[PDB]
Amino acid sequence: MQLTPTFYDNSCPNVSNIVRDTIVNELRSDPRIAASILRLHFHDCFVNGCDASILLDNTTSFRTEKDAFGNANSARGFPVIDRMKAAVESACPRTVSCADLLTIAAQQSVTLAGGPSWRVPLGRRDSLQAFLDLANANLPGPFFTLPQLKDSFRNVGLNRSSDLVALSGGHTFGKNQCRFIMDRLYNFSNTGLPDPTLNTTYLQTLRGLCPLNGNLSALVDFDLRTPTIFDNKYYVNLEEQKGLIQSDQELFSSPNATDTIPLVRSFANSTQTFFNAFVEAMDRMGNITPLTGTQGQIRLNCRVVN
Ligand code: HEM
Ligand SMILES: [Ca+2]
Ligand SMILES: [Ca+2]
Ligand code: NA
Repeated sequence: MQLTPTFYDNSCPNVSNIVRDTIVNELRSDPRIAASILRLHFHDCFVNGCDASILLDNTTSFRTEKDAFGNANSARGFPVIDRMKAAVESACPRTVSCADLLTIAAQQSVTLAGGPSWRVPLGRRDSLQAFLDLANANLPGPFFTLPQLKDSFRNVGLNRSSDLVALSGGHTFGKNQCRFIMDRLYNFSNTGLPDPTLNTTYLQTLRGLCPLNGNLSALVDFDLRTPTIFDNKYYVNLEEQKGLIQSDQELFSSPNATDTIPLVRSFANSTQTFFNAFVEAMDRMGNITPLTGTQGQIRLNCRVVN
């Protein structure tokens, strides 16, 4: 069954409004939540598709994806998704899947942070199991080279360099732990030197935030220009060698970036160009192997199978 933006227009017409209200409320006390929620949807979609598999907690028969290398001590916002799910369940019982709830939450998060506004396709259903090993295999790492990032996106069904460059724009907001940039700052690829693709002035700033032998869990902003605003500044940073993690800077600096460089420039040059590409890529990501029709179920509690 094809996903459609009007899937809940009769069964739960105010689902998007309930989701939005939940996020607006949470943002007051946790300014990072819109970033966190967008990342949860990306981590959902990259592992068996956008089927809310990531929201499932551990069971004696399958491990939770929350213990994946890319999720443990990193992924967050789970209780906020529970809160919006409970509110939607109250408004429209057994109607909205957690997979769709999370997709709407990610879009509303992006809009609330100043990004584009659009209606996501809906009709996804919820998985009957979680996929820890697949999450370890499929979530890309910040130390990935550009060919590895491309392989990771293609592996899940996003073949286009625009998919990779536009979705990496999620790093226009949110936080990253020092842990993931220590090599870049002090010993990159066993070279014993910082990553030469990191702007030297920014290198100093980052070394001050993440000293050697310092708190690896300290958080740094992905976007030094507008840390919490969803905008195209992320690409302007890359052009100046100011991408935070290796995978960010690789889009502009890798020897394999002949195809991504023009996209980075185009998105730095025009907010509209970036926003259009982001919506298009988000919807392609949101279309990865959904369960639809009668497949899977509308989960009542996102943490457990019905
Ligand atoms: C291209 C490959 C990508 C890699 C290697 C990557 C890597 C990471 C890493 C290392 C973190 C920091 C985790 C932490 O410190 O706990 C992070 C955070 C984040 N990622 Fe990415 N990411 C990628 C793609 C994406 C995509 C496709 C999106 C969404 C469209 C996304 C959205 C975010 C956001 C918004 C955050 C901040 C989350 C928060 O502050 O809670 N990332 N990512
Ligand atoms: Ca999933
Ligand atoms: Ca920004
Ligand atoms: Na597709």
